Amino acid sequence: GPLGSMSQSNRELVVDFLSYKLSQKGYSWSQMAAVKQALREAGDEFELRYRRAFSDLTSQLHITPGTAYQSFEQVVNELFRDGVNWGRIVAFFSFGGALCVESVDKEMQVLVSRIAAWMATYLNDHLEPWIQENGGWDTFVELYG
Amino acid sequence: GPLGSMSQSNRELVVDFLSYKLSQKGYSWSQMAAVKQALREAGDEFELRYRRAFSDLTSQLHITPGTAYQSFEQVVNELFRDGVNWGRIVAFFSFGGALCVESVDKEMQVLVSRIAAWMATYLNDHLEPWIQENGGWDTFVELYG
Ligand SMILES: O=C(NCc1ccccc1)c1csc(N/N=C2\CCCc3ccc(-c4ccc(OCCc5ccccc5)c(C(=O)O)n4)cc32)n1
Ligand SMILES: O=C(NCc1ccccc1)c1csc(N/N=C2\CCCc3ccc(-c4ccc(OCCc5ccccc5)c(C(=O)O)n4)cc32)n1
Repeated sequence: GPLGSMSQSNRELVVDFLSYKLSQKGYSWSQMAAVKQALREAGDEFELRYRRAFSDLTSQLHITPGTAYQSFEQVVNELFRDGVNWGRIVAFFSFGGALCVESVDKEMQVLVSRIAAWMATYLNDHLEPWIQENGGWDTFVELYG
Repeated sequence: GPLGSMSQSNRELVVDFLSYKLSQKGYSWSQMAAVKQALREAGDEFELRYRRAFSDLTSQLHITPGTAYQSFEQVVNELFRDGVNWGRIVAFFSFGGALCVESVDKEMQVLVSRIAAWMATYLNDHLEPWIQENGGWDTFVELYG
């Protein structure tokens, strides 16, 4: 009977579950599975204890369906003005999470896919060079896993 | 500089983090993000309290690099002999998790991708019809989320 793109969804569900079960037994599906878990935990710790010290970077953006990457990029550049470090990379993820929650709060969940694409562009273009210079994602997992 | 398939990895990392942050605020990235979290929790509860009651279905398989889907399918059919229900679908995921841990235990992590593909095939072919008949994944999330 008619399955649709649920077939691809079912493949990703299996991978998610198996990744979780391996991690519980001290194994890892992949480097990126280990990074996902370390980043979830690092973000929670940043938001709990450290984010209150900083100005609210989200006050700088009012994302609308007309907002372009360039506006996001100029604001995120403020986090990295005085250099990239792992803590500012964790703050960048937290920031994007807060933009997404704020967008859903304003009944504009349609913008979340845009914010995700912008974050991926900025990560690939601005941060991946520093990450590769500084021991790659394995170093992040060593520090925050 | 040279990025490679890390660009696609970086897109999936962003989605994973944003999904987590939305879920903490009572929002959801997607139906499948909600299913992933409910299935992780359902699997843990099955394994903690209910799996010990059943015979060890993994004793039925000795997966090698020569093992074919047909061998997996005949053993998983035993879980569903007396019908599909949500509990047996949770047990199917737990089963696959246990096969993966056992494969890594035997220094054959190369087989985990195979087990994942077999699980996706069996889910799409044998279980998705029942799932769609029984209110789809939303019903599962309602019961286990
Ligand atoms: O999510 C955000 N705002 C929304 C919000 C949420 C709740 C309540 C109100 C508003 C958010 C994320 S961000 C931010 N502003 N941060 C700025 C302002 C612009 C300039 C700036 C410049 C440097 C840094 C920064 C950030 C993190 C830093 O380190 C984190 C260390 C750590 C890692 C892992 C776990 C815990 C702690 C550092 C640093 O020490 O260098 N420096 C931060 C901002 N706002
Ligand atoms: O992972 C497994 N084995 C490896 C293992 C792990 C640890 C230790 C030793 C071996 C495993 C997963 S499975 C299984 N065997 N299960 C079988 C044997 C074959 C026949 C069979 C036939 C029906 C069912 C079954 C399974 C689940 C069931 O419901 C679960 C309800 C629930 C849901 C969500 C959270 C908690 C509980 C039911 C049922 O009540 O109908 N029936 C189960 C097996 N083995």
